Amino acid sequence: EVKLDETGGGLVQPGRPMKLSCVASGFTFSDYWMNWVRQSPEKGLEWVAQIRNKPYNYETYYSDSVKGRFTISRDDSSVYLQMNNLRVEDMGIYYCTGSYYGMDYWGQGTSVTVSSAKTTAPSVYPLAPVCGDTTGSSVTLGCLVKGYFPEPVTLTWNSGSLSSGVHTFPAVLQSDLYTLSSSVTVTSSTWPSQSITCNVAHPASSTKVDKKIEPR
Amino acid sequence: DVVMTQTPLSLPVSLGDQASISCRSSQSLVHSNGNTYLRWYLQKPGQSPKVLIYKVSNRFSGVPDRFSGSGSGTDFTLKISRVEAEDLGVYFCSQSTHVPWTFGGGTKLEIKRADAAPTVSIFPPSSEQLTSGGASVVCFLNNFYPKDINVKWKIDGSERQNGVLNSWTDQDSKDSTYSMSSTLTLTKDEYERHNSYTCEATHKTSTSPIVKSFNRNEC
Ligand SMILES: O=C(O)c1ccccc1-c1c2ccc(=O)cc-2oc2cc(O)ccc12
Repeated sequence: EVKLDETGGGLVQPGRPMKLSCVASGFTFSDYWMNWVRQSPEKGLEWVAQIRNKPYNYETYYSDSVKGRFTISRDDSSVYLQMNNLRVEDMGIYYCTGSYYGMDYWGQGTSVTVSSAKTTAPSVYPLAPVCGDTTGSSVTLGCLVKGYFPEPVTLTWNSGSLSSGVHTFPAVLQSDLYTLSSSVTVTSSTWPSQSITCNVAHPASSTKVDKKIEPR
Repeated sequence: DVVMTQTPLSLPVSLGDQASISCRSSQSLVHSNGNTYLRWYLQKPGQSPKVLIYKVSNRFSGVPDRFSGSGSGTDFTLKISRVEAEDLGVYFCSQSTHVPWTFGGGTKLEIKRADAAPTVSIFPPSSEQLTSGGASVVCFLNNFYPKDINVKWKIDGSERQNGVLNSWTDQDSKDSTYSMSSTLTLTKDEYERHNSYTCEATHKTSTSPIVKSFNRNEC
């Protein structure tokens, strides 16, 4: 019944700071060491900072990389991390951990996005099979969602009726803006005999686009 | 900075199989106090790491008995006796004997299946995009196994680095295959100065590259 629930994440323009709050809710906060760990876009788990207790004279430890910019603190209940001078390299998921006699409890995590970019609507393009040539039994169609910001787009195929044979690739940050793509594999019976439409939403810029895949 | 090296990085298994993962420390994990602070974590997708094992061989409350940890000094082993679906993820070892606390790179547990070559599709820029002064050439490499694959962009037979965006799916639930997206972005000017555009994929499934190409003039 140990509970950690961090808060305080979002976008941050580099050079600028942010303050992360974790309220440890189901133990003797005083007896535990508190920590800040982050996970980078890849396979990179990173220990950031540590705040000990009374017995250990509330010592504080920090990873090389945040030393002089972040401050862990406790409210004997809660722990805070003041992130100052935010660079891009500090972008990742941030988790709060409660440590005690070898064991460790982790919260949910909070995402911290560091980017200069502002809200930008995506450009959606239809990807039809090759410059009027060779394709079609079973044809593969695609949809390209280029340069949007921030974080969340939704892509559907035929308003979500067509679910099988579709692949949706995770968005990747191409120098300050995201790009997403999706493929759908149908049969030559189906296309272009039928209608194949890519449906895209970018709530943050209020966009809702519907793009039909037409033989190129 | 104690180095936690984790082996292997990927471990294909079948459900019901036994799996073992190793971890090595650079320095001894033995604390003056006598404790060995080595932990094992499992991270299922979309969730945070949960500890399975702490202080080498203590299984946390509520963790199935199919998980066990062993080792001493700088050699540690994690053991799953009967792999179940809910066991698939990424396993990390971590030491907390020395500051800073440190972690190993991860070991992914994934389903084993027969090798399958990628189905490659190439897509010239859409009219809508050229109209904007950009030209994105896309290549999908779908349903292949194992995951390891290399993709090369060639323009008029010369290799192109710069402007390539790659994206990968996660092991498919249905068939256990991986998919990948490679997009090369050029200016419309560039796209109009060259003719031959090729996507070449190197995969264990074949000795020679898998090539997919188009000629702009023939568009
Ligand atoms: O292991 C302890 O004696 C201990 C007890 C309560 C709180 C913290 C620790 C603790 C450590 C105490 C002293 C020390 O020198 C090293 C400690 O390392 C720890 C590592 C943990 O993962 C988790 C906890 C510790």
